[PDB]
Amino acid sequence: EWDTFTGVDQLPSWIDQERSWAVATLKIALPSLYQTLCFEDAALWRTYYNNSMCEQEFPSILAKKVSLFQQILVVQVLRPDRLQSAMALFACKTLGLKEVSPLPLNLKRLYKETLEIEPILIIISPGA
Amino acid sequence: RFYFIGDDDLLEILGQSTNPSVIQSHLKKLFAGINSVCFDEKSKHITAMKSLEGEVVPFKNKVPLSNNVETWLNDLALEMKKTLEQLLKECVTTGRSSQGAVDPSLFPSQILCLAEQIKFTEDVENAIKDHSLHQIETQLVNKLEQYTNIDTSSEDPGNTESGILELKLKALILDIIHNIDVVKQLNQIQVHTTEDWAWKKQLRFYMKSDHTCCVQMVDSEFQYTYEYQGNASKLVYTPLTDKCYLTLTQAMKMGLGGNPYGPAGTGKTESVKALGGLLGRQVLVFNC
Amino acid sequence: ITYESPPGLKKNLMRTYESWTPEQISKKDNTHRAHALFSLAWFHAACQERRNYIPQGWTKFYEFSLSDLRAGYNIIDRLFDGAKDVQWEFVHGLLENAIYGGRIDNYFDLRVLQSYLKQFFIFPYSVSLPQSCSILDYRAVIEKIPEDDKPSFFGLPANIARSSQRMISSQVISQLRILGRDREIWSNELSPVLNLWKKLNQNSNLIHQKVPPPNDRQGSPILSFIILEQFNAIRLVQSVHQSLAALSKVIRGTTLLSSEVQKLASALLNQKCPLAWQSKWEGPEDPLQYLRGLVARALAIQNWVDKAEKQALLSETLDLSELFHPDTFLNALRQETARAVGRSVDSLKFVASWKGRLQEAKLQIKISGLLLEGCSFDGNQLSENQLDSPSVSSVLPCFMGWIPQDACGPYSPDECISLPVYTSAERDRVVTNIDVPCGGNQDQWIQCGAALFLKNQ
Amino acid sequence: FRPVAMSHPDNELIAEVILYSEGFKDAKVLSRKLVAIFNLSRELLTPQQHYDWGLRALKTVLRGSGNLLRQLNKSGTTQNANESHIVVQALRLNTMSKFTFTDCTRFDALIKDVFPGIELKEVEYDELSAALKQVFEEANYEIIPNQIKKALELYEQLCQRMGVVIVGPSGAGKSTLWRMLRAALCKTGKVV
Ligand SMILES: Nc1ncnc2c1ncn2[C@@H]1O[C@H](COP(=O)(O)OP(=O)(O)OP(=O)(O)O)[C@@H](O)[C@H]1O
Ligand SMILES: Nc1ncnc2c1ncn2[C@@H]1O[C@H](COP(=O)(O)OP(=O)(O)O)[C@@H](O)[C@H]1O
Ligand SMILES: [Mg+2]
Repeated sequence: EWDTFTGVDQLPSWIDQERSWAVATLKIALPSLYQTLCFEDAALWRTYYNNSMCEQEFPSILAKKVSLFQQILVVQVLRPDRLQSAMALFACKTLGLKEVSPLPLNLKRLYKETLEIEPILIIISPGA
Repeated sequence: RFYFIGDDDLLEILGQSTNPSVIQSHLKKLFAGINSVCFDEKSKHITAMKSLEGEVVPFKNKVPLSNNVETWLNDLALEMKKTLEQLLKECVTTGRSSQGAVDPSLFPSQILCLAEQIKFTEDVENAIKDHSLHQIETQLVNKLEQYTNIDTSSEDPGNTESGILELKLKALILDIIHNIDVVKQLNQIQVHTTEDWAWKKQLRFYMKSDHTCCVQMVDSEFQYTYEYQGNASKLVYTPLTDKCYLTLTQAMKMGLGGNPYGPAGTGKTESVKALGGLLGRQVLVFNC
Repeated sequence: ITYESPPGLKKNLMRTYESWTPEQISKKDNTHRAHALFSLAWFHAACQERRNYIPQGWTKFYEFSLSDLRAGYNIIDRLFDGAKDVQWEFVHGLLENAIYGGRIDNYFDLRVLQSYLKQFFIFPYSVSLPQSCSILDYRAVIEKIPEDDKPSFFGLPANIARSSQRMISSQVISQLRILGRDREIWSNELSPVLNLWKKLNQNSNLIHQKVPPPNDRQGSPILSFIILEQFNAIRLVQSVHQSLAALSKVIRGTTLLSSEVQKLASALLNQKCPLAWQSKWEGPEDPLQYLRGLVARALAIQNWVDKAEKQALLSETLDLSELFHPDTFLNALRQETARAVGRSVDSLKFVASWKGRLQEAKLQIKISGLLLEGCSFDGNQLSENQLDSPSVSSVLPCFMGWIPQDACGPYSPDECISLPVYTSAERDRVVTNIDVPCGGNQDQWIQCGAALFLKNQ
Repeated sequence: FRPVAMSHPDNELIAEVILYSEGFKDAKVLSRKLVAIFNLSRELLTPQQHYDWGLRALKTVLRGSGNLLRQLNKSGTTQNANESHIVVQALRLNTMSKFTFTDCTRFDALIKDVFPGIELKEVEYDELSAALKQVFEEANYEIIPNQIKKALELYEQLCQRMGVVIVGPSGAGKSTLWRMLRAALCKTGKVV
């Protein structure tokens, strides 16, 4: 799953060629989810293909047959305009973190933590 | 000042503490304004100073030469500053009278331009307080027409003997065109009062009660430090210089430097020297 | 410790308001004053967060400091604790002329800064629920701001996020792909370059094996332009053919190496273009797409000669994709109109239009094929983009000619906006600036950052 | 520090205020003419490596006009067409040096298009050219009019600005130029 995730068709008709080549990739690679998905629905996937904020509009009939990592496989093949929030909520569910962002960087907070055995290396960026 | 003289001339000036040929040969590289000096009838005092074209300004008191060299170079510095200070006061004192003090042989251009700008400033800040006063715009137009007409009285003779300083006129025309454009834009926007920022955007040359100048932009102010420049080429006031002057004066108000930049061949190097000219400092251009 | 900007909107506001101290904000005179401080905070946050989209919200990555923000706080201190009735004008006047415009070189980014400065002295109204001088309410409205950010808060269209998330997702996937893991010249890491060249030029041996005569100025100044164009094109094509024949013989043949062969090989292995090729003509950073564009223009200029030998270059519909230097072509039209009219060349103008043929101009040529982004073009009206708006929109054709000055232009002066006409998506160099009929409310069309590209490919 | 943008200066405002300051009266027309000449010549003529149209070339041509009007009032009288006739020579004292043959002809065709009938006037002086042909006669070279034109051109540039580049390929006569202008000037002029 992870290798075809990182990259290592006359049957669908309502999709673009750009997604159709990845459909062919998914079909040759993993035929199991291809069988479990039933891609010729055109009823629920028509609804999923049209929502905004489509990370949570999953068809709830299949909400117990598809894991969290396989939903992102669905997202990458269908619509790559969602992957950043998709990864974000995947990580937030698996780790329970309320945000993928960190806290800010108050040096008045990180004054009291340090100690004179080791020094403090402040990496800069342009404009810092 | 000796950090820019080499050793080779510095030990000359330390040794040759009375030789006039040494003084006229090496006092030029010390003070950039003075090109040469005169001497009195026994070579014991210095009484005047020159320029590149021969602009001559007398000193208000004689300068005693001696052996200890700093003990008359300090006298040169103080007496030059006091001479320009009293000469500015005398010029502005006659100029704020009703009659014109037009006598351009009697003053260097450094005091003419400054007196005209100070009197312009005080008159316009009377104006916008009182009335919109197109009379002052018409007065500036007629005054500029008068200067351009008198310019044809020296252009036809040209090269004469003991007559120069057509340049004092040409270094005055540009400031008058600047004042023309300022009053015309104040007319186009119809500013109400003085605290309106379209006036305090413009560069102001006030007078202090200690009779010395105080160049003041938006809130930052400086002081005129009486460096004698002599005749030099000034610049046309493009609106890019508005940007440059305001950034550098705010940066000096915050106690920082100033880094103008951009592509090659614009005017950033001479703009700094132009600001130093309009302010009264001395500028020591380097290379790194 | 990495010491950078916060990665989000309300993160940036939280960092800002943590960096403030409350005795600064809590003055006696309260209500109209701290709201301006919040406007400065939102303005600083907005101008920083535009930088995530390049070259859209800014053309370069301009360095904005916290010292700039503290200088602006010094300004608003000396204004409000200055006497009475602070003019909103000179706040943004001094602010553009000293602080934030002192980073800016291009003019259109100055225009964008002017628009934000004019706008923020009112908000996205539903997300903005401001309060009184109570400091922790200023803290709490930041949590009322949502987690995820929207370009509708900024002004960009919605296809921006589509292209951005496609590219950023491919970046992070390749970066996590990294964490998992002379013979190459004798191998085939560079064979598809030569393979694309052999597909471009296998039936155009005249188009890389003919010699035009070196020519001087003829009668009309549009003939000389196209002849020099032809000469430069054939020269660059044959130079490319030599530079590829050498690197072909050192691989699939029997010879040895020079240093310039190593330079070509190093640049093409890193898949950048060599400096010798960019000395002549600026192209795309893809060398493959570079060879594509070059051979396309090589076909084109011969067709341009064939239809311009007969002075029939006025009638036919032509396209500016095929000119290596199109502004020189347009200034050649300037000379022919200034010679045909009987007026000096300095006293003309350049206006194009869409609502019919030019009347007062001397010549009329049909230019189409332009591409537009940041909006959705229609005749007489610019319309805002949508969620499902495609990125590249084609355009209605145009009529271009040269008009004498102080004549009646086809469009009224206060209904149009000037748009740059760049060369490709990189937004590098400006050809001209055509006016497009807006019809009021121009500031939205500023903050979209509308552009116009001469072509692609 | 505190950075300042100084990217683009103006060209019409400076050129009109300078000419109005330097006694010339018709600045508001001719300044725009100068700036349009700069923009067109930079814009359509073939982009060689070594050309320039910066602020320095403009500041040169303005003093080149101020000097000619400084001569032609103390040495004579003033009238109409000479006042717009001067600026063509005061521009071609600089701009002629850079060009090739054909680009100089096309530049002349552009000068005809901005100024309709005020086309040409050549080098005023010849008594130095007699000494120059004398020194060529002395050192057993030949006498080519092109070398004469380039040497008189060099003397013009050396009077005009501070530094001169002499671009040329190998052996094609670019050092004999100053080498003979040395003696040809030194026979009358002071010390070289
Ligand atoms: N008037 C002339 N008639 C004939 N030959 C001449 C004349 N003037 C110069 N030459 C020849 O031209 C040759 C080269 O002269 P010159 O050194 O100026 O060329 P150059 O380009 O400066 O050389 P380099 O390439 O070393 O810089 C000399 O050998 C000289 O004999
Ligand atoms: N505002 C101006 N008015 C008149 N001349 C100017 C002005 N600005 C620049 N110049 C001229 O341009 C030339 C170059 O200016 P400089 O400051 O040296 O620019 P750079 O350092 O980029 O070469 C100078 O000779 C100067 O006289
Ligand atoms: Mg030589």
